[PDB]
Amino acid sequence: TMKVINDPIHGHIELHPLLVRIIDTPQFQRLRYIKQLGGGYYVFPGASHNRFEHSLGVGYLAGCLVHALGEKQPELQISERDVLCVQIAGLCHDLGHGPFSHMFDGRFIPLARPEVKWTHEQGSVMMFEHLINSNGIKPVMEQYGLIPEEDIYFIKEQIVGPLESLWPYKGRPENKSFLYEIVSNKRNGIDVDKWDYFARDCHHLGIQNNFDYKRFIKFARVCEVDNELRICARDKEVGNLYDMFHTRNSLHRRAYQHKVGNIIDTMITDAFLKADDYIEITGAGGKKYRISTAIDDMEAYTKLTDNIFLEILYSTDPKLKDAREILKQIEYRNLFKYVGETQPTGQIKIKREDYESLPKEVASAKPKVLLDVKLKAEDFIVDVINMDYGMQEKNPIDHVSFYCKTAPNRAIRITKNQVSQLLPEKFAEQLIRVYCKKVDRKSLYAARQYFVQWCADRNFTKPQDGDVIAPLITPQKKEWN
Amino acid sequence: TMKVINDPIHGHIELHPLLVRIIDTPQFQRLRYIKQLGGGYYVFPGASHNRFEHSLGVGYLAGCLVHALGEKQPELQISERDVLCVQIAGLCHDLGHGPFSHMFDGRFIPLARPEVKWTHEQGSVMMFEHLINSNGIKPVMEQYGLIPEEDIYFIKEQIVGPLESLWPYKGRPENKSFLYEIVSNKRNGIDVDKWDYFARDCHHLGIQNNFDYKRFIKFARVCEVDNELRICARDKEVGNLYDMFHTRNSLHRRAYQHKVGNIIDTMITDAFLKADDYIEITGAGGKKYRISTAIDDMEAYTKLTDNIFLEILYSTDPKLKDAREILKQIEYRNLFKYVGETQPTGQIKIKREDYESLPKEVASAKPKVLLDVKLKAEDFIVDVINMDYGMQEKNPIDHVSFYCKTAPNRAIRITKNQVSQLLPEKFAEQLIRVYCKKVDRKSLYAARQYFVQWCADRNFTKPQDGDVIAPLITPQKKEWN
Amino acid sequence: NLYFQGSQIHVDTMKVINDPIHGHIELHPLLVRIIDTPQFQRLRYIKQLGGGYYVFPGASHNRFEHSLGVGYLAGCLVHALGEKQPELQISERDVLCVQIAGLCHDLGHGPFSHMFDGRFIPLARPEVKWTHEQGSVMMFEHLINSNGIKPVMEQYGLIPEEDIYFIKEQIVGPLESLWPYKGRPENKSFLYEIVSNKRNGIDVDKWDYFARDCHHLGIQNNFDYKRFIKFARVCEVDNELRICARDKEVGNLYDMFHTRNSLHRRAYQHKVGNIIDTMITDAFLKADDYIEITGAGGKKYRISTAIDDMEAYTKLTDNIFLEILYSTDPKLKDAREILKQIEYRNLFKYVGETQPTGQIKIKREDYESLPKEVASAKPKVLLDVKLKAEDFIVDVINMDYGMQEKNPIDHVSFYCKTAPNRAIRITKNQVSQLLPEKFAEQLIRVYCKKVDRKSLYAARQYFVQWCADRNFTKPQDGDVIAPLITPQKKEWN
Amino acid sequence: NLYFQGSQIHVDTMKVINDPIHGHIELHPLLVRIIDTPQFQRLRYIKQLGGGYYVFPGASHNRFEHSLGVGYLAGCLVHALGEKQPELQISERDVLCVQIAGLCHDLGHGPFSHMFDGRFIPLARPEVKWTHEQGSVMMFEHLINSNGIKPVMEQYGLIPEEDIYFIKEQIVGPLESLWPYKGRPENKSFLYEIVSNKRNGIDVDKWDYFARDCHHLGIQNNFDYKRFIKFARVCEVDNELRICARDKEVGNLYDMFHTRNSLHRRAYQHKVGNIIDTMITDAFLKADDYIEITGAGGKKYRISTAIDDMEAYTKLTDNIFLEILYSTDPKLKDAREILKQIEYRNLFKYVGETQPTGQIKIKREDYESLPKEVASAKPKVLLDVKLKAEDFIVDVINMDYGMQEKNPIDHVSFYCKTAPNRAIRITKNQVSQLLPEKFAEQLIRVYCKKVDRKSLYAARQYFVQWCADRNFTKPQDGDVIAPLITPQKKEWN
Ligand SMILES: Nc1ccn([C@H]2C[C@H](O)[C@@H](COP(=O)(O)OP(=O)(O)OP(=O)(O)O)O2)c(=O)n1
Ligand SMILES: Nc1ccn([C@H]2C[C@H](O)[C@@H](COP(=O)(O)OP(=O)(O)OP(=O)(O)O)O2)c(=O)n1
Ligand SMILES: Nc1ccn([C@H]2C[C@H](O)[C@@H](COP(=O)(O)OP(=O)(O)OP(=O)(O)O)O2)c(=O)n1
Ligand SMILES: [Mg+2]
Ligand SMILES: [Mg+2]
Ligand SMILES: [Mg+2]
Ligand SMILES: [Mg+2]
Repeated sequence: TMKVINDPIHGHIELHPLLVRIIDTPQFQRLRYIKQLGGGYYVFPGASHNRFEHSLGVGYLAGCLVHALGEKQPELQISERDVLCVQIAGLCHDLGHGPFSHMFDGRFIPLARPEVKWTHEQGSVMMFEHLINSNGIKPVMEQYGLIPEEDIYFIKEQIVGPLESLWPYKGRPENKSFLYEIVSNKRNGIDVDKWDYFARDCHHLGIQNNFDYKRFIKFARVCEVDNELRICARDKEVGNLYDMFHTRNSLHRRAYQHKVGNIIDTMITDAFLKADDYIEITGAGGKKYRISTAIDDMEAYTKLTDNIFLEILYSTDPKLKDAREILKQIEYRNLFKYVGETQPTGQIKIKREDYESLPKEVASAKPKVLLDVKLKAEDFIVDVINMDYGMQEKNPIDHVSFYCKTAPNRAIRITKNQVSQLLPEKFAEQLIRVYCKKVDRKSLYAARQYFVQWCADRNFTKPQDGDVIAPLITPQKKEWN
Repeated sequence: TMKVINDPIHGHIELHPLLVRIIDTPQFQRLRYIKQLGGGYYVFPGASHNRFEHSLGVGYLAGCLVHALGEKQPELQISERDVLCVQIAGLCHDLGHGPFSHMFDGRFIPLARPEVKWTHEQGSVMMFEHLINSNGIKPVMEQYGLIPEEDIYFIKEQIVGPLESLWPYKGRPENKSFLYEIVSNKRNGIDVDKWDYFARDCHHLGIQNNFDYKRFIKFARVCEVDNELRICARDKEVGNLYDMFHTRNSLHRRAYQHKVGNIIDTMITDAFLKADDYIEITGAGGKKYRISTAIDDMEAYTKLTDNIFLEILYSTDPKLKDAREILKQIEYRNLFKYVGETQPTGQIKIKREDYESLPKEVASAKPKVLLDVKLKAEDFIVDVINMDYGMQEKNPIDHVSFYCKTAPNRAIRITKNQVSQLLPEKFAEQLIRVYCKKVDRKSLYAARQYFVQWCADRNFTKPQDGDVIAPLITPQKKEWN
Repeated sequence: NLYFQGSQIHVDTMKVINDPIHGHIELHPLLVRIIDTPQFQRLRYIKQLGGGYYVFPGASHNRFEHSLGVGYLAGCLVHALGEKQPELQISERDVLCVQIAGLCHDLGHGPFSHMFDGRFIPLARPEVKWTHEQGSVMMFEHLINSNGIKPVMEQYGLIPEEDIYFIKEQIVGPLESLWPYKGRPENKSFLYEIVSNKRNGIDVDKWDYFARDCHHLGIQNNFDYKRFIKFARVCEVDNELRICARDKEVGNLYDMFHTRNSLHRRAYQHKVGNIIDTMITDAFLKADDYIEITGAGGKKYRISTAIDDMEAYTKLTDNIFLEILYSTDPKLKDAREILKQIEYRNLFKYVGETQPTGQIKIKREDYESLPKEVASAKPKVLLDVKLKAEDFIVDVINMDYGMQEKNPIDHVSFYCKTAPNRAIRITKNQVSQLLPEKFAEQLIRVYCKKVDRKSLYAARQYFVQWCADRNFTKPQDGDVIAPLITPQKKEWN
Repeated sequence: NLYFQGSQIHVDTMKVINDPIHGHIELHPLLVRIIDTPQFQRLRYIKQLGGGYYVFPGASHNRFEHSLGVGYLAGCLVHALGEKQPELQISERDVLCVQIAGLCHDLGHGPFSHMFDGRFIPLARPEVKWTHEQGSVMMFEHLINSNGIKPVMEQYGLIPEEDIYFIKEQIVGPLESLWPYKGRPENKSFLYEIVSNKRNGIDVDKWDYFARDCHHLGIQNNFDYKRFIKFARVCEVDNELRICARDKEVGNLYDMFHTRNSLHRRAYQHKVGNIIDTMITDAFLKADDYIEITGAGGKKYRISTAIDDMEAYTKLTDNIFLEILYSTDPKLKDAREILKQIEYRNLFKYVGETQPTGQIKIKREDYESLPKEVASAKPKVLLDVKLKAEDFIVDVINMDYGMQEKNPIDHVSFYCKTAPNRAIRITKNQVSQLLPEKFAEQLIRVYCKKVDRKSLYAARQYFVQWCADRNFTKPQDGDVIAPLITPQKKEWN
């Protein structure tokens, strides 16, 4: 039997029994113990929500979109099989997230295991495979009209993109291309994943969402673009699409890259790094794994959630003392201190290979200020944050197809010039934040002098509080006045 | 006694008895019969709200802001007298609006009376004067600690700006400069008027508001800028301020300049123009006025509201037949037809003196298309819409002062470069919309050919549906491909 | 231009409209056709809550947008039932007919909605028995005939004669005189329960106004209609196919009627809103001889007679208030003066409220006599003023769960998880002991038309004395407003 | 750096925090100091609604954010009263003390909130009498002492010994044994009514959870606390200064308790949520001998004994669920296995619900005997299975208006517009006949631990037979789940 579930965002949702079967497994239920916004909860007290409820919402919206397209255009031949496969991909897209979500694959794994290249999406494919195999899902799929081998493949492609390096997909053909655009849209980033998190994150954060996904659904059609049937938006809705990406950027700005939230994520990561040699997680065949190696074994990874934070915090093992001590500083709210923020000026980009060298640069600045303290490279954190419209330097709207009232089956393109002169001139930028691990008044004052001097030396933008935090430094640069 | 009133936007609000006294007059109650968004209601069925409830909200928020500043900074010496005067200005700012709000001073009066230069704000001063004088308000003001002559002057200045063409204000001195920034902020447009309408219009329209005025209040301080005490925002809130103006622009884009809403406003205006010789409104000393002359007599103007639409619609006078007939076409939904939209390309600006000449230009275009119909100048409407951040070409954030965490009493400035490269490169633009009054299939097809040809001739932007609506025209211009 | 299975694909793009309550709604072209008429557009000029706007400044909404929402929800419910139970053979014809009934249910409302058929017409024309629902049938008939709707109906698969009849029945109930309906048979009985549910009052009309009124009033709605839809099925009850709720949702259904009663209490029977409605009605009564409204064939009608001619009635909206307010005719001076007192907020003064005590009911035939009773009371208090019958207004308000003395849940059928096609009944005792023991009551409000402090003080003494004489309940503020009166009644102490 | 009247201006910028319910809240530095401790931060790891999250996927919220909201609202109410009535001489010291009590009221909650002191401790330690409120006092004492709070209190004008006492009294009620309080006198009685109102249950704790729980659950709140604040005054009642509501707000107060009862009904006593709480408790019981928690001086405690040591208790949160779930110790296998059944959604099965009929009350001393009664029933039905006492769970749920059998509105004082300083009482009969006639009741839920279809079918027969034998109410689905049983009882027909 279908179940009805009440979600605060979407209201009363129906879950097909096959979905219920997938949901009621250790692999899916695991997402109840992983916070959507990671350390954000320690800044936004409403942000208590977990990946579980987001995944349900994504599964639901994926079904909503596919159904709506099918009802409007029978000629697409969307089957209930297709609907289920998209719902399942929606449900399972986040299965590979680790403790504190983006903290894990964004901060911890790069530091704990530089030799690997890991993403939560790859994790999701592996965990999905593990969910299917450990819980006897294949016969249940068959029972509801799915073809497991083809459809499992299709689901994985929806999650992670083409699985092999020309129509690059095997699970569905070009005439159902639009099905790959629903859960995770690699072409332009317009997908139901965003739609759920905009609404859900806003509801919990206490920030109001200004994007209307239901309007989008109503104005969506499928049209022939090249040899594919693709989702197209109504032409006059282009402004709303630009606003959609604007909203994503505002949420990143206000909430997801919050300067304190990020420093909490940083501190948690430092603690995990201190604990990683001492915490054991039992995986397949009794083998032991670490926090950093649990990603190599889905049975161990199943048991790796936000609970690791509390295992550390409540530990008595002397070997965990350093890790424990960092988490206690989180609790006492003795956090690393924000120094400032700046950006590059020209066409200038900071390369990732250079990130590690930045704290030394800041330490090596020579502010012409008499200081009671001298600071070292290790005292500074330099966070380089890429802010963009989801496709690096590119305008996603250049990869959207539209239709017009007078010819609803004909796909067209719209350029930036055809829309508005008040839109962004660029679609990517970098923010550079600097923090100091020395928290006393005198270290902080010194840190600000080094930071502003560094901005001056590098021809970066003048920090907003520059004249206040470093009055002796800002005059030297008259690009700044 | 104070009254408590329940407003869906702000909840339970307290009204001081002096405010109640002002509210319970014919001059204020009049605002119950004027729609906030004018013709917008005929496109957005939730937009039934009137100026009355908006004015209450503006009065309330003005008090909220002033109170908050005063509680935080006693050194400002904000009195309850000051609070009342700002509330009253907030309440009374909209008293000068006419039938269908912006339709009246935006479309009707310019056409009905080209020789005058009229604004609703000027109207508000005159109506406020009339409210005070007709209802014995001055003694009531005295009773509550106001000084009528000075304070009435102060209120009018808050509404319309400096009354004489150096500190240009008389009602309050430089040390209370911040009081002029509350209701109608002529310096940068950050005021409580916007805050109420964002929230209220969104609530009724079915579009969600993404600006948080309460956060703004919490981060607001008053600091010395030159010799004035001015409102300053916290430095890191600059992004949110840019978003505030972004929200205003989105609302104008989606709702207030809706292409059909505007055409309904246009049609209502045409009807008023047809009726203007025949409708009589009795003013002071029994004198008769017209719709177009009621602005010269506050007693007549008091009786000029949205009711004029229904007076016309329900009239039987043969002399009102033409006017009545236009309104009936609104009811039957036989509206003028949208042809398209375009913009200028270069540094190019369309001057207001040239607006009237544009329909002739469109009619004089020579599309190389065989047409079954020929159209004249009078068949086209050309609407030129200025979209901007409230200060023409200027960036309002260049006229905002900020403070920093480390020095909260020190005002500073922040440039666009110091914020983000993803922000608008320009702050003003023009939209050009064209409509046709001939509604049959063949006229509309012809109208599109003339329109796109005109865009090509003028080097305007390619209409979004250009290739669809005029496939024979778009190839000639290879700036377009 | 495109083909599938060898046949040209036709793209029929529906109109989309954005409603703040229901979001983006699609309107079938037949609905659009009905909507874009003078008869329907008229509802833009009639406030949903009448005088309520003069108390709740958010309540600016008109009947127009409510009607759209009811039309939309009616379609939603019918669709959902049909999707879950194909065996019902709900057709798109049935869906359209229910949507149209939903849209058109309110066509007969007059100026300020319930003020008109609730207060004005009973006073202006005692000999007639008029209801807005009857008005809606007449206006619907007029809308159809004046706008050439019948061919358009045919074009979309409707059978005009049968279906027009069916729509009218949905609006007003059985039109005659055993299955009492002609538009649809017993196997589609559930279709009559969607727009206006005469059996138990569970319908989409309530669902829209709960959500819409709450949105505008600034009171939060606590009923969830979407949950209800999800738990609704059609089951055989007697020889009819009727809508049934899931058994465990019974608590929520009780709560639904609780919500309706709270909204009536807080908002629709607000003591000041009602007095504004009363004053507007008085003004209309003073204007009724002098205002002319042109109807069919140039005939003149009055405010009170416009209900006899749909062409005149089409032009009778909230505008009549402003026509009066802005008039210069000396003969309208009395009417005008009343409306000006509204603007200056010189309203009749609330005196108090009481209720009957026993199984005691105040009969409607006795309402008119109540102000004299109050005036004839003899309070043992030294007063500066003596008040007459004409100085008092006595408003008797029936508050109930929509079916007089009856529990609506006794007329609801339910189904159980284990046997979803079997209808059952649930009694009050099977649910909760914390529920109401009665389902109807009367509130008696008294007001005074003399507004000075002395008259008001006197009015309170007469009022509380009257409550004592009649063995009514002690007013909540009795000891404060009339300390010398309340001791005489020891049932009160 | 700046001066006014010749004295340097000091700028003390408060911390601002954004809460989705209350928006942007300012936190006094003393509050911040209390918040940023292990004892307070602990509340981040305890779900407000316990097992409710496993039914309502939005209910992910923890006690931490609720506590912040209660602290905030307590300050709001006290401030508002003081602004309107300076004569009360509410000081900023009083305000801080009430805020702190608000913040700290929930410090004593254990894993899954009401599951812990409601289900687990009674079962794990029958000899003790434990409440979360007592826990809160102990944890508050521990928070103060471990974090050097007393000097910080002094720094902001508090008198630690008196004020700490006062805070504890606000949390748990009178600490001893006539004015029963020591922290504040009778003229500040109203201060004890803010956080936890022992007299009638109208407090800010409810106001926060109504709004917060509704936000997360996906059920809309219909109570308006801000309206209440606007209509609240302090008046002399006996020799105390007490909070009084405006008279005409009585209906809204009844509605407030109606809302609380609906939330309990829909969400907090959800039949599946409760069974999840039951299963989690069973798992804790099987784990209790094997889990060690280190407390003061290295001493070891168990889940059931951690309440005896605040240092251990600090480390007892919802984490214990995952410790069990992820354990490999063979001795934890039984506990682990129960939690895995939760994950696989192999829950105990709901059988049905009934209530007592007369003035009949089931006594708590008899609860334990009920499963045997059910098992001893003799249904005249042919069954494949026989069930034992241990196969049944019988949950007896007390539903009431917060004061057992009593009407809380009988313990509320009101004021009237004309005499705002005079307290009065309003009886139920003075309000409405549509209100509850009783204010407390018992719901009896039965579940079966045997989950196969045959056992479930059998369980329903035993259950309905038991209801018949005990003259309980007929289950709502009785005729469907047990058609052969319901005819024997003609009180049911
Ligand atoms: N009055 C109620 C009852 C439940 N819920 C929520 C909790 C769940 O997210 C969803 C489904 O709850 P049900 O109680 O309807 O589901 P069950 O599975 O308990 O009922 P059954 O199995 O008997 O259908 O609705 C709700 O919002 N309001
Ligand atoms: N339960 C209620 C009652 C009223 N209102 C609204 C309508 C008004 O906008 C505001 C004030 O209503 P009151 O009924 O409190 O005001 P009155 O002026 O009628 O009461 P009184 O003069 O007796 O104080 O609150 C409300 O939201 N909820
Ligand atoms: N950005 C927008 C634009 C419009 N609307 C609302 C107003 C109407 O209630 C509904 C439909 O508006 P459209 O602008 O889509 O409809 P038109 O009829 O103007 O467009 P067209 O005829 O070109 O499809 O949506 C909205 O909510 N948001
Ligand atoms: Mg269930
Ligand atoms: Mg009043
Ligand atoms: Mg259109
Ligand atoms: Mg900070």
